[PDB]
Amino acid sequence: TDQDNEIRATDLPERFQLRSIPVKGAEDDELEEEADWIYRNAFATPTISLQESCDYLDRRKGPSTIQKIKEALGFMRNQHFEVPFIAFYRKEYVEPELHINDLWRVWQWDEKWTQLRIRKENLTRLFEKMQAYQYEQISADPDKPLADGIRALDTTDMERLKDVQSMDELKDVYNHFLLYYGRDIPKMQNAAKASRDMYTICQSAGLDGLAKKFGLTPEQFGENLRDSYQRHETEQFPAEPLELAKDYVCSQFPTPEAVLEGARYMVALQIAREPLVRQVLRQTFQERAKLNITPTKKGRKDVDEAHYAYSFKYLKNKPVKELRDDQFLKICLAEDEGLLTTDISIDLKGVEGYGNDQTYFEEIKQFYYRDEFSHQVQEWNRQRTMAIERALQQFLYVQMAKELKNKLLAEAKEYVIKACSRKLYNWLRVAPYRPDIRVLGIAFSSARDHPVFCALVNGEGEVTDFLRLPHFTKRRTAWREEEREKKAQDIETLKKFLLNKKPHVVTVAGENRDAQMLIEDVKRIVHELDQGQQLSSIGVELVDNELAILYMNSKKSEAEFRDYPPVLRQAVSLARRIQDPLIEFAQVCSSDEDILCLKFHPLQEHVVKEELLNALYCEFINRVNEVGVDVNRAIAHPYSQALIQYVCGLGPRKGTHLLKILKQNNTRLESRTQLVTMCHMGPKVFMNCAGFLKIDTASLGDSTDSYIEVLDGSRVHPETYEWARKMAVDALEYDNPAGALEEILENPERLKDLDLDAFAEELERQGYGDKHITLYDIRAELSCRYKDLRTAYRSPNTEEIFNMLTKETPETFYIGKLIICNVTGIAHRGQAIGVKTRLDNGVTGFIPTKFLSDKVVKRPEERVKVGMTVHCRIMKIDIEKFSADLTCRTSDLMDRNNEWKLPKDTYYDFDAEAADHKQEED
Amino acid sequence: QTVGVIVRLERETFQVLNMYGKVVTVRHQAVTRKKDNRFAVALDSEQNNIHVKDIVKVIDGPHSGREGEIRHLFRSFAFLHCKKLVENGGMFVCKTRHLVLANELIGQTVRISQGPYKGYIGVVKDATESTARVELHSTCQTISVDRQRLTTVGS
Amino acid sequence: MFYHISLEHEILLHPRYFGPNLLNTVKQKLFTEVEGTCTGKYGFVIAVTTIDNIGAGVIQPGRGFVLYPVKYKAIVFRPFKGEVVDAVVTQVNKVGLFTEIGPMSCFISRHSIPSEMEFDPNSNPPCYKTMDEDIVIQQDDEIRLKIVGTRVDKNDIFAIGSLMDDYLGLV
Amino acid sequence: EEDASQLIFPKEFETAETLLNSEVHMLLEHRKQQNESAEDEQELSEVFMKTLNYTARFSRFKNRETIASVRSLLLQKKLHKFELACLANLCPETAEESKALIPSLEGRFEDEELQQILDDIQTKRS
Repeated sequence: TDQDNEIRATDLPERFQLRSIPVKGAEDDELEEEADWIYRNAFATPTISLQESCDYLDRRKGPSTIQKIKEALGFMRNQHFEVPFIAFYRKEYVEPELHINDLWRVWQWDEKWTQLRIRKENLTRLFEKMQAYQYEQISADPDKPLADGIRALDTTDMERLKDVQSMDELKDVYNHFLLYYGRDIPKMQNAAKASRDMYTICQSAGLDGLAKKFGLTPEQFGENLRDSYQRHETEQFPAEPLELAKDYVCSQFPTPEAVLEGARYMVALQIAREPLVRQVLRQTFQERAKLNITPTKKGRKDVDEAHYAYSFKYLKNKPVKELRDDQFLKICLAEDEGLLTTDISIDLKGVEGYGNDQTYFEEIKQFYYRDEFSHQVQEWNRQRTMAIERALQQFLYVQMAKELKNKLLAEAKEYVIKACSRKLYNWLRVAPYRPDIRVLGIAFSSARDHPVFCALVNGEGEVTDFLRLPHFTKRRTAWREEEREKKAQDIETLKKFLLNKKPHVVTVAGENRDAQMLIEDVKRIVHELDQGQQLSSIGVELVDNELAILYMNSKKSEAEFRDYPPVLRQAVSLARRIQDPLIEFAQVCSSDEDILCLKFHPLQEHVVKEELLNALYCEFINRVNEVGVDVNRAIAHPYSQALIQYVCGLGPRKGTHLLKILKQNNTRLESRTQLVTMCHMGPKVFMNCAGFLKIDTASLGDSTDSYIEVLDGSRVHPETYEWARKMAVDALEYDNPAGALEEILENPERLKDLDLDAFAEELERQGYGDKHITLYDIRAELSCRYKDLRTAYRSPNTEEIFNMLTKETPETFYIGKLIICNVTGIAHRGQAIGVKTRLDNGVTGFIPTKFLSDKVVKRPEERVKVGMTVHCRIMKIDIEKFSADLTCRTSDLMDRNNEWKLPKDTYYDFDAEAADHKQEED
Repeated sequence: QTVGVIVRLERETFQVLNMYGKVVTVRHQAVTRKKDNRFAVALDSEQNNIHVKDIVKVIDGPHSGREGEIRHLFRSFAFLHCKKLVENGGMFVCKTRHLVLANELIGQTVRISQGPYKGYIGVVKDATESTARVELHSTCQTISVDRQRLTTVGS
Repeated sequence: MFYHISLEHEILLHPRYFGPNLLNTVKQKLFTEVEGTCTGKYGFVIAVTTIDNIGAGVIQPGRGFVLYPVKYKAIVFRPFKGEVVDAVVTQVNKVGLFTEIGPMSCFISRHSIPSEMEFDPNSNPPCYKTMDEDIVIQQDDEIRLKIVGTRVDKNDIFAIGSLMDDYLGLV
Repeated sequence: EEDASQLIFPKEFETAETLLNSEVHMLLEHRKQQNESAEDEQELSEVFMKTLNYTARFSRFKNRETIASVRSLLLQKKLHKFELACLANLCPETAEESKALIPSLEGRFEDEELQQILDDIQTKRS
């Protein structure tokens, strides 16, 4: 499509162009307002529920961050600098308050600010048009006072619209506007064009005039609520409410009581729609809201101990603040599944007699009350009480509770997305394997008859040879002779393969517990080779095969290796992953949303897909930019081309076009300047991506007749190439730039003698700003060019090994959990100590004889048989040995004392649970 | 790792329902036919034997109060069928546990060494785990003799 | 369109249920069967008011199953083509609006929407609004939609609505 | 080929009667109460739950007496069941609005009588 061509040609970051709201220049006032708004609503707004900070880059912030946010806003909106560029080459302006992730948050809230501004503009135009149309009637007949039903759309309303700081307040303003002017807008449209519900019943009947005689205006009452006292004294009227009602009695409201009912409804609706009242009540709910949960008929039997909603099956007077992590998300999911019903309220339920138990309605009843004993005052007071009662229960309680529930659910989803981002960042932060490279990836299937496939990959991840071991899964210690012979034969075949190929490291898939057996067999073979000194030490690693499985499923693996079986394909993927996790992850996760196939969070499917994908790709962009991308390597190795899209300011389209041009010219990216001279890259995109693209000058060699810049293979930006050359010259203490740079690179030890502080003052003097961080980065790059900042690879620990092989986590495998196990034998030591069982996850359970039954057991043989299935409760877990103590006592299963069941919610309504199952028993 | 049932048919794309219950689109060539397990075993909450084409109720799991007929079976998953269900073409997937109830002697030559047929010799045409059918070379008749009364005649 | 009719349905009773509560079982199975059924002829079936009668059960030769014809007055909801009906928005996006009328799910396209309403993707909740912004249609709102199209879908009719006509909108 | 534009409906609707959103909601909630009082009963369909909440939200008349009064008022007029049900469950606020909503309405009964009838409907509405 022409859109791709336009993006390719535009001199802007591809993601910036792809943004839904086009990025536009921001004036100084707009930047200041946006920065303050972003800081208030993104960093200075604590969540109502308990959410822990996800910030992991740090190895809260005060008002000082407002300036950093403003600088970031200027960089993106005006200078079109992407977040990675700002975080890597504009640190002096955003750090230390703002990191790359914080800059992403600022960019997102910049979008939110832009949309809020657009809405405010639209509502301002509507308000001005209404102000004019309403003034049209006054213009014709100024003498006639405005009817009680024609409220004044005064500057107070205009300013209230201008003071909106959130969407909720914007909606409050709009609803207030619609309550009074909603009816007349179609006439407004007709008048402007030519020149170029229960409420209306009371309006037509004239009850609005009676509604104005109740004592206070909605704004006055809202002020009274805000200040928590009688700021405005209700004005009393001589005639009784009924006496004034009979005046307004008509066919619509025949009885005075009906007239009063309509007026009360008008008062209640106006109070609910008053924006000041809405803001005050919103704060009250955000301060005193509590959550109550009651299971349905379905959940009373479905929400058992193993259910994720068992903990909060019953909730009573649980403040929303107590909710933590995705607890609200789980509660909402249970309600969506019909297991329970929720309720958000600001008054205690079933806590009668508690000190200060008066509801918010009782508390504010005196804010619209007249303290007199006269009968007329009492009647008006009753009318006021009922009016506010209706306003609150009918409108305010329902709307505010729904708003709070939405906010809590959003917070829970945000926490889940944060957890997913943390997991992806951890996976992508693993550095390439460094032997104490040639990698032999070994994969096997859970079936016994299935073979074991080994794939050998050279340093560049290209498959060179493979080995098939039909009977490698068999045990060399198996009693059967043919099985031992088959295992031995495979052992020698692998021994010769290892001897000849000499792989630097062997990675074994963590398919199941048998992976440990394969690790032992491979380690023993390597031990034999090192024992005879025929081959150097070969690293042996156990690698999770989730990514390898995804690559095996991906049709890309089929295209690359059509003849390679799935097990061999996943073996190749495992070897590539250990070689370079970032490249493997990027290649495996394509544009077809294959990333979501990975298990990031158990509830990752209940969060917004776009938010999760955006966060994950932000992690990919951050890691790709930090590590750097080699264009020549990508060209020679197509599978590594997936990093260019993640490169800052390039995206999939520009990256693909860059490869297209390079392959069309049949040349290499010899220098960064070629991105402009040859590839015709725009200056802004070049600024964004030049420092994140690496060229291996040494690999280029003498074949590149054109001038070769040594700094092109370093993080040093072309804009700071002269600074790097000056740094080298000062380091060598000359009294040429390309000679000094080469010598300092060979012997960078002289860099420490440099006084970069003075050079910083010199740059500031000549108009370059503070560059101490940049100078330090330049010196570090000169000491080591493109030093890998990823965490060094380390073998998985016992906890990780247990999780990878058993596919179990502490949340799902815990003491007291009810499980199912199959007897595999009797533990002996004639004399016996218990029953041995095997779980479906590979964990070997053990049931002591005493725990084998409620009553004394003489011989376990009659109690259990081989292959029989027994329901057991976990007592102890030994992840290191993949063992688990189990008990099958009937009393233990019953768990009358609730000793084994998981902890319940703090506000669990045990009284409600007891009554519910007692009535069920009845 | 994942097996599904085709629930919708289209000119170009396919909407195959996997064990997990979600809907994923694939092409005609990529998807390969898998044989159905006409006889498979599984497990349920009640700890009773469940077979294929058995009416069951989803009292718990992804679906609530749902009735269907099993069409395909997996170790820990099962495919249910219905005609009143608009979603997923009337086909859905639920866990088996969550679901609740709603030869070597053949061809050898044997000598009957005990009983009224002692001394007779025949060829085993079909032998059960306890009894075997011996066609007698002499009497033109096949008889059922307890396998404990047979001894294979070695050459 | 909500309606009340007297319909007839034949149910086969397995002889297992030939106990004293035979009629109770008959009515229970009738509920379980007819309730919720959507048919082309009678639209959707909302509920069953009452059972008019239980015709004499016939014993099918060669099968103990007894066929009972039962008449019963039950509520239905069969929409039509070209009738304004109340609806509840349930999700708003750029492609079109989604609304609900009891069991029937209706939707509105960018043609059925008048030329005044526009797509506002920048809107956090997608919405249809004109330059004047007089009327904004968001999720859960009540709209008056003249049905236009209908279609049986696996024994479950789904309808498409429209609001291009005058005044068809929020009120 | 059946709609409110031509009013041509099958013999089944010719014989049977129409119901309004309000009374439909009342019957459905009564049956809900009936099945709740019933014990060990099949879990009722989410579809009826959906229709129930829909009709309850769009319930124009809140009482059996109000339903009966509006029904009698509609009966008084010589109007077809389809038109009566449509106008009652839509509660048109204006005569022109009702005409626009129901094409068959215009040209059948005249404007001031229509306006009086719909005003009576509004007054009945609480």
